[PDB]
Amino acid sequence: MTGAVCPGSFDPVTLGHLDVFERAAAQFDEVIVAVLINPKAGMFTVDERIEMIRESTADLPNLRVESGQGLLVDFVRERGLNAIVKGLRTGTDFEYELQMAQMNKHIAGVDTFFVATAPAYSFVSSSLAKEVATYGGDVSALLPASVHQRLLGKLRGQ
Amino acid sequence: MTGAVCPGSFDPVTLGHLDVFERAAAQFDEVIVAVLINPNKGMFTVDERIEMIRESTADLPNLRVESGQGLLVDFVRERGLNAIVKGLRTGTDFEYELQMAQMNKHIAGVDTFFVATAPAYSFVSSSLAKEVATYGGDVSALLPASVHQRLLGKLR
Amino acid sequence: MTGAVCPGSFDPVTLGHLDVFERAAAQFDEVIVAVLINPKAGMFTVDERIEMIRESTADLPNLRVESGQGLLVDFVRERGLNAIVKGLRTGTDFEYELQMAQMNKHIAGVDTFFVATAPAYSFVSSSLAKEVATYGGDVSALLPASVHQRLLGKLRGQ
Amino acid sequence: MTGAVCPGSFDPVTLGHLDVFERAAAQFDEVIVAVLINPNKAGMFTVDERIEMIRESTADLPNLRVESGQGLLVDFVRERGLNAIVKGLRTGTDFEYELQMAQMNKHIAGVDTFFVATAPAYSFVSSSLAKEVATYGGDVSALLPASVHQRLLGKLR
Amino acid sequence: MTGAVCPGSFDPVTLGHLDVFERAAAQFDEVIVAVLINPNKGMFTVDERIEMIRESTADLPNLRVESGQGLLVDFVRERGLNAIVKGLRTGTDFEYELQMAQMNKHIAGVDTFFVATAPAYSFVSSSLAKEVATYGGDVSALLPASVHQRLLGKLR
Amino acid sequence: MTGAVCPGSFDPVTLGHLDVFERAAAQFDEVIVAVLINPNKAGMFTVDERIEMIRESTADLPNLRVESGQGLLVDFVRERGLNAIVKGLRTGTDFEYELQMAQMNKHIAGVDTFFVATAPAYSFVSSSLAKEVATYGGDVSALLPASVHQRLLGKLR
Ligand SMILES: Cc1ccc2oc(=O)cc(O)c2c1
Ligand SMILES: Cc1ccc2oc(=O)cc(O)c2c1
Ligand SMILES: Cc1ccc2oc(=O)cc(O)c2c1
Ligand SMILES: Cc1ccc2oc(=O)cc(O)c2c1
Repeated sequence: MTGAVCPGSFDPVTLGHLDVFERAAAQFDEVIVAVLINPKAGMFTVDERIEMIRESTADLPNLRVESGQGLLVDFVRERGLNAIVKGLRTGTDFEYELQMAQMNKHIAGVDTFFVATAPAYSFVSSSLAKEVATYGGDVSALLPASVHQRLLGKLRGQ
Repeated sequence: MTGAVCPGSFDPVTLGHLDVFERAAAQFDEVIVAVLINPNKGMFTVDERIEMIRESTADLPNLRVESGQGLLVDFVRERGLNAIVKGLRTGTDFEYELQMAQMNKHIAGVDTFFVATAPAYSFVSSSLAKEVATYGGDVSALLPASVHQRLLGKLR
Repeated sequence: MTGAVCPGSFDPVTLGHLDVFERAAAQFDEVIVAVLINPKAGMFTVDERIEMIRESTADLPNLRVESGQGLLVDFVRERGLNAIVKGLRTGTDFEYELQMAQMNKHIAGVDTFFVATAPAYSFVSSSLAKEVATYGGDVSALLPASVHQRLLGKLRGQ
Repeated sequence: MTGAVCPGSFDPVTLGHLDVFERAAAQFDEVIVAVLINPNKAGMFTVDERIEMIRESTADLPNLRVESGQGLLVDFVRERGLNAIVKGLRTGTDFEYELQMAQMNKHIAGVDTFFVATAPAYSFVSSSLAKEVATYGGDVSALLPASVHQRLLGKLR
Repeated sequence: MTGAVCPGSFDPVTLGHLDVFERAAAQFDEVIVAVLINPNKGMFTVDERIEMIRESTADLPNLRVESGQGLLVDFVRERGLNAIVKGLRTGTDFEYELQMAQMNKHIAGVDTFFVATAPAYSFVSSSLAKEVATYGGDVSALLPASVHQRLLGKLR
Repeated sequence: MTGAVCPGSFDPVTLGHLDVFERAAAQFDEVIVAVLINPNKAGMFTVDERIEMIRESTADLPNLRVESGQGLLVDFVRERGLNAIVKGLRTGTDFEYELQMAQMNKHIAGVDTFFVATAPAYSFVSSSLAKEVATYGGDVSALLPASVHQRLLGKLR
């Protein structure tokens, strides 16, 4: 009965995120992707972000996607789990991630496992992908095909 | 007669800060905790922050608490000192602290000494403590008792 | 059927290592502690290192201890697994750990999950503990009680 | 026909930036300083002021020119027939963010990024920290070119 | 006429090194790869290392390969240049590279430009490649073809 | 009666070390430079040579003295009735290892460690890199005190 939670805002989900989802799903019996509700409203609504993740994780039967707000550790514990799996990329503020991990262990006994994303997906972030795409750069190799079309949709209607 | 200034916003003071204050007070004849007034906007007023620090440092007779505005090195030099003691924790932007230390030495001849807080208090920050408490997380092991009491009152 | 391998030389095992073992054992169905055979001979023989780990992990029923040499990924794969759990402490060469993790994923498809050890055990390493103990410093709070007595035994016979 | 672009907001240019400009000009046939403007956020100096301050402090570098732009840096670079960026490193540089941007810029446009550490003397100055210190009266005159220092004090007063 | 030196032991040259050589050769009129002779002890001789690099850089007409001993900045200045191009990868000790760059500028006026290797080649190093291959791991995607062939021969 | 210990192997002392000594002496009533010796590995200079080179370059600091030792630094500190260490930071410092040692030293002996960044001008010198550069003829004379430079060249020849 093992399980982990993969948290983020995923605005939008990238192949970097998907890589981490896949590895978590391969090593734990159950995975929950936790989508942050946090009113800065990004580019996509929470429902849009959930849909894009669900579309991209259809081949992962033991993964589900749910939104949450408030403490991540509450999200995790209320589902009977006590592990978080967090991806590392180029540009990750790792010191802040370590601070949060130690706090989350202290207040709720939740462990955090870090995994580095694949080199190919190591320089994409949701923010940098949006920025580049806004100015006409090609990020199609860095996002799930579906996500990519939706992004083009939000820009070419702004 | 030696001396150092321990600067910060302390909104609120944490056990991480207190550990650093204690070590400064043990190693310098005089310590001044400098509480930043930033009119560009916290949870506690400057007077409340000063009072919380005084409560937590009651056993440190050579330490005093004062508010300050503007350039830290002016605050330091105006009190006849030229040393700053700054704590390090998990999540400290140390490269930025180093930049500021080298700047502060250049513009005023003020030295900065860094000390790592104890491992037990190394992941608390004023910001993260407030964030956790807001959502009902228990940070009472990470703050002085009087601070935790006031924090609950501000949220309730 | 989940599982992970916790690698190291463990010369000797510390409470930092034990903390990581406990977390791995709490989140995976099966854990193997892999003790490196690598002729620099340390302070303890491989058998001594294994014994000290077994003594300290008696309350972890799903953990076992085995020695290995050669590629870690071969050790992992030959046991039907493809995950490593590695602890982080103060003084960990994380950049080198990241390099090895990406190489190990490339050559064998093995994932590496990193977890930070508890703040209390974050400044102990096998090397620093031996060094301090050699010169008469008290490291009793940083090592399993058994390990501590064995260490005193190897120094007070040198 | 070698060449590189040295990008930044230069609000204002510092001696740390000039050090990097000088090194780039010594090592590439032509250097273009790219003054990158966010049309949605004003800084302290206007684009013409920024360019004037850079020109005045680079008059001894005959193979360097200064131009403004916005949008993608790699478009600015490729439109001038170049494909190299030279970026300085200082104390407080977010190097991981720079690396992320360098890898992204290579991926989307094939443009290379070369990093060079600025001289130790100029390694703790940044435009933002210089402005902050000067705002409260601190002496930053040794860290900025003459073309900048009193213009800065003028803005603040 | 611009130019730079790309230094290393290259024991053996990797695709990480080659990526950096290619970028240097694209941006400078002349590039010299400087192969370190260290009489304090590798797997390949200097002649073998030079030959492996030449095979891998056959398409780069403005790049040449030479061995060198002693101070890198002397090697650079003796060839009428004053720039070094050094690659960064995962596991690079960048603080030490920065120290050496500042030293090299101080003692000889030589600039050092750093470039990150491509993500695909970012975790290979000569040392880790040899270590993995010794135990039968497949690093053929990380080395030039001719290099991988020789490596197998040295181990067998 | 404040005081601190400044530890190192000082083989040889550099201007980066002297900068730190000077700052410690300006901020503590007494400073002891601790020349820590490994009885199992000789360096370039003998302990008496190391101490002589430090004394000659610190003659203007009346509240500083120099002593050698071995074993645990915290024992050296506590035997002099002190409980503070002042350690310099430079480019290339393994800061994580220093932090590990500082936390261990607090744990086992209650001794505090204060870190200070050395001046930018002296931030890239280390004893080992100075020796390596000088070995192959590079000019390190601006990075070492006069008490050191020609003694170093003497050892190498
Ligand atoms: C409840 C919840 C869900 C997702 C989250 O994702 C994050 O990246 C950070 C959070 O604090 C978080 C919290
Ligand atoms: C005048 C004053 C007082 C306290 C401070 O505290 C800080 O953390 C940063 C400052 O610049 C500062 C300045
Ligand atoms: C086969 C084996 C076992 C344990 C190990 O432990 C390590 O820390 C590093 C290794 O490469 C390793 C390899
Ligand atoms: C003369 C020479 C040639 C190649 C080198 O390569 C290096 O990686 C470091 C050196 O100091 C060096 C020196």
